Amino acid sequence: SWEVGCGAPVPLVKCDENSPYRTITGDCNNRRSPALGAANRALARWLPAEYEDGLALPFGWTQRKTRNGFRVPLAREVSNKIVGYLDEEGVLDQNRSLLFMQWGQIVDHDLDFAPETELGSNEHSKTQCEEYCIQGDNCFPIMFPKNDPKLKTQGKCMPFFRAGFVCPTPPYQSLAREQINAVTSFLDASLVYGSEPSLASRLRNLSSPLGLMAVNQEAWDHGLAYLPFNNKKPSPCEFINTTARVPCFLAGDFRASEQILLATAHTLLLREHNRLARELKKLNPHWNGEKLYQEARKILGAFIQIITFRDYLPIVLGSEMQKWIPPYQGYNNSVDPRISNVFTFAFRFGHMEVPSTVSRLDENYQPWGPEAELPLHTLFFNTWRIIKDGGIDPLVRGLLAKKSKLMNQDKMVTSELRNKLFQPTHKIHGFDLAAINLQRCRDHGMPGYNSWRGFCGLSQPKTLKGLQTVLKNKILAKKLMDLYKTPDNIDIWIGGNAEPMVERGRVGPLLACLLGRQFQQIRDGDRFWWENPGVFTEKQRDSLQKVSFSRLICDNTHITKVPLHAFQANNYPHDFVDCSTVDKLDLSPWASREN
Ligand code: HEM
Ligand SMILES: *[C@@H]1O[C@H](CO)[C@@H](O[C@@H]2O[C@H](CO)[C@@H](O[C@@H]3O[C@H](CO)[C@@H](O)[C@H](O)[C@@H]3O)[C@H](O)[C@H]2NC(C)=O)[C@H](O)[C@H]1NC(C)=O
Ligand SMILES: *[C@@H]1O[C@H](CO)[C@@H](O[C@@H]2O[C@H](CO)[C@@H](O[C@H]3O[C@H](CO)[C@@H](O)[C@H](O)[C@@H]3O)[C@H](O)[C@H]2NC(C)=O)[C@H](O)[C@H]1NC(C)=O
Ligand SMILES: *[C@@H]1O[C@H](CO)[C@@H](O[C@@H]2O[C@H](CO)[C@@H](O[C@H]3O[C@H](CO)[C@@H](O)[C@H](O)[C@@H]3O)[C@H](O)[C@H]2NC(C)=O)[C@H](O)[C@H]1NC(C)=O
Ligand SMILES: *[C@@H]1O[C@H](CO)[C@@H](O[C@H]2O[C@H](CO)[C@@H](O)[C@H](O)[C@H]2NC(C)=O)[C@H](O)[C@H]1NC(C)=O
Ligand SMILES: [Ca+2]
Repeated sequence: SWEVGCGAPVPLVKCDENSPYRTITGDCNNRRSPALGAANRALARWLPAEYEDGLALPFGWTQRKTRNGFRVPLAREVSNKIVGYLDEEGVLDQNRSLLFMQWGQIVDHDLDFAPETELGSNEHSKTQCEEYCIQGDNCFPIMFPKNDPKLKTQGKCMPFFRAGFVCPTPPYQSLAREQINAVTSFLDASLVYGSEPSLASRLRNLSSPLGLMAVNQEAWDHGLAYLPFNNKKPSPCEFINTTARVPCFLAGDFRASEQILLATAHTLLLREHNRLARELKKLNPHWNGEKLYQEARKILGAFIQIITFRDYLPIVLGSEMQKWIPPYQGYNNSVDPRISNVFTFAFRFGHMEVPSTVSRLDENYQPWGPEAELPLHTLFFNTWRIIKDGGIDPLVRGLLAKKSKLMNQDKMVTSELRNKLFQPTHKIHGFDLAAINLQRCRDHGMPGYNSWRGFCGLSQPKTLKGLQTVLKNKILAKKLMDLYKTPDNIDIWIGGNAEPMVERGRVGPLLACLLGRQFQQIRDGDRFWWENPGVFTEKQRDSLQKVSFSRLICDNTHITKVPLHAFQANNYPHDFVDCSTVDKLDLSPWASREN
């Protein structure tokens, strides 16, 4: 007897239904189906979940339970044998700036977050999990395979805690397990403003009727603002350097300080808000704080949607853009906003675009200081390098002048992420993002590689030879078969990323399809999509079609030399122009007048 729906977390909201602005939680976007796309609800399922016991257990959880007749290789084993590489020479992307990779994480953070199980309120089950590699309940450690170097130095496994699921955080069983999406599915700047009420209201500066976002009161960037500091027992950022004592930042999204270039882009967007809110007071001295806040917030979301859809997607996707994301024909309330569960893994193609180093550049876009270039892995949860070493201006230049890493079937994920990842409660710079991606692929009950090739109307290889043909790599196909034994068993993250990139894109056909369908949905299914008639006026959409990431930098930094097209590889000074040459955002259409 099928069910209409599940009822634990949700004190329900009324909906204004006259309302102009999006809610903070995403609720009320779809009038006939309120909760669609709202934070803290189940990630949507495009295909039924596939677990080892049909309900919630991990393929690979029980030694004896095979997937289609074969054991399901250890995540860290797939990582070692396939994902890793030694030589960082030549892996750079000749036609994608480092911003390409960065916007990707930004957009991704705007769309989805599946935390680990809230059941962690003064327990040792985390330390027991950590210490003796005892699998049980939500502790699902990543076991090291034999001959794994980390055995000589780290122990027998790597922490890992299953994702939050719906209708509790403790006991459940009776139907298939569904993981939670803690942020709104809409492209709406929830990473800047937040997805709950605590949080939004508290990022805000309410002492002054100007609708500013609260800023750091304890540090300045040559007169420019920094996000406020955070508040936890264990701040990660402090932990990585106990002498410096610099806290992580407080943003609408939780992960803001995971890495220094992500905190940088966050710092960037928070300035755009206050800049808009300030130019909005100058233009409208009567508008109160909430009106300034909400209309700045409106505009910021529109900027994110445009840079993403106009500049970003066309070059992830390439020749498949026009197959999945056609010209926008208007708000369609029949579409499902919801970020699917598989998309949260598909969008992880970004992990293969992160290079091994990050640079600080000075005004002439030459090395800044004596330790200009830094090992990626020393910048996890690193805020001190920003506050007490130059601000964001040198880092933003590197985002423009340096390049992204290029996905390469023989060099997938840099060791800075594959062996040196820092996670916020554990002590070492010794984790593996690729192994975690795979373990999480199964924690979430993802169907295999062929289930998705089928979903996308693509062939489903059954033999080495077939897979060779699809991967266009004999040796990669070989290692996969040796590891998984049937194309059927290949985890979607790695199978999806094993495919050669499409014409003029950076993902293969399978991911082009998975990503292409989702972005089409979050656009068409948004009542507040910026280009939907009503949302913005006649002259309002005209001023907005002029925004660019180059202008965002120009207005929120003291940089004055930027590329016109920030996402392609840009070389200084030839590919760089002066800020005066770049179109500004004309706020004149926001003018309401009265008597
Ligand atoms: C450090 C990390 C990064 C940079 C140095 C980084 C970068 C990205 C980019 C460039 C992405 C897409 C364009 C992207 C996507 C998603 N990530 Fe990733 N990422 C770093 C680290 C992490 C870690 C840690 C996680 C959590 C892993 C887990 O399963 O526990 C992570 C996840 C994701 C993810 C799913 C988010 C969610 O929906 O839960 C992406 C879409 N990344 N990252
Ligand atoms: C919320 O908004 C208020 C008002 O904008 C913020 O206070 C204002 O902050 C500015 C810059 O931080 C201050 O300007 C200058 O202060 C320095 C040193 O304190 C001084 O040398 C100058 O005289 C100059 O005024 C200013 O004091 C202050 N303005 C007012 C009217 O109070 C406040 O910081 C914001 N709160 C948060 C949490 O962001
Ligand atoms: C480096 O990458 C550049 C971006 O991927 C690429 O330039 C792009 O060329 C394509 C091919 O005509 C154009 O495609 C876009 O055309 C217009 C946009 O002007 C849109 O209406 C279409 O939907 C489509 O997205 C672009 O004009 C152009 N990209 C940009 C941002 O201008 C270069 O060819 C690459 N450089 C090298 C040396 O290979
Ligand atoms: C933890 O953070 C420390 C900062 O709180 C950092 O120490 C600082 O490192 C800088 C280099 O970035 C040193 O400054 C350099 O340049 C200045 C120029 O004025 C010179 O005075 C110095 O001789 C030096 O060449 C600072 O000396 C130093 N500051 C302090 C208070 O020690 C640590 O390196 C960080 N440790 C880790 C593990 O990240
Ligand atoms: C709004 O969105 C829906 C998607 O849910 C679109 O739907 C359709 O396209 C076909 C028209 O050629 C219809 O025959 C199908 O019923 C439908 N397909 C799917 C997957 O829904 C369509 O653009 C809009 N729907 C309506 C009713 O206008
Ligand atoms: Ca969102």
